[PDB]
Amino acid sequence: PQITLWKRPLVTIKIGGQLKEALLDTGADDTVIEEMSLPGRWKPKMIGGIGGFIKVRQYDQIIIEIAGHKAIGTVLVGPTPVNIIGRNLLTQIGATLNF
Amino acid sequence: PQITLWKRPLVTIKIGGQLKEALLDTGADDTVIEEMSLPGRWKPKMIGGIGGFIKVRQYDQIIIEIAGHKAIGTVLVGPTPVNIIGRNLLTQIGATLNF
Ligand SMILES: COc1ccc(S(=O)(=O)N(CC(C)C)C[C@@H](O)[C@H](Cc2ccccc2)NC(=O)O[C@@H]2C[C@@H]3OCCO[C@@H]3C2)cc1
Ligand SMILES: [Cl-]
Ligand SMILES: [Cl-]
Ligand SMILES: [Cl-]
Ligand code: NA
Repeated sequence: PQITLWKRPLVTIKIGGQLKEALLDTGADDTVIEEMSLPGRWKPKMIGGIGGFIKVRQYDQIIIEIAGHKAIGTVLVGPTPVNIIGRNLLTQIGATLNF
Repeated sequence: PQITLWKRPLVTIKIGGQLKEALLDTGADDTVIEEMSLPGRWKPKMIGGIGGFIKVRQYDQIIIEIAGHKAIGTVLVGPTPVNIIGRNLLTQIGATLNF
């Protein structure tokens, strides 16, 4: 697809068998999802957004579908105003910015 | 251009007579620039992201040159850790996300 930016670039994701809405976010290095259950072990991570630093749970090698494209990679779980798909998974689905 | 997302999508901008580096950020509704003076009227605003909210100054009808492309719109000025070109100006340069 070619997504213009007049509205938020929201897509459906599937993680853990559940559909969720998430924002395609080229300004995010990392993918950050609201509190949910994921399998396996997690590791700690501190991330700095516009308002300051927060602790999140880092889950590696998580299966996630993004707008119908399959990805397997790192998901951070923690308090975010919206689910954001960052460059670690945007690269897996082949996304680029174009103008 | 076609910009890869293997790295942060940073470009040079010109704003208020100043050259700056900024992130092309599809996850940002608005454009947010680190503290600087701009001419004209402003009003206070609060904007929120990971880590919470910051207070910014909202300047309307500001021209910015983005990777050589002129656009006009609202610019928010405040203690952001990174300069962000948000959707309000990305639309004006015809930016799309493609996959
Ligand atoms: C109303 O307009 C705005 C504009 C921008 C924001 S934002 O900067 O908070 N942001 C909105 C998102 C969270 C819905 C844009 C987003 O692209 C920021 C943009 C950004 C980038 C870097 C620092 C601050 C903000 N990225 C971000 O938070 O990324 C997180 C993942 C990882 O990325 C590298 C930095 O560390 C983390 C944070 C909020 C409101
Ligand atoms: Cl990853
Ligand atoms: Cl605007
Ligand atoms: Cl258009
Ligand atoms: Na103005």
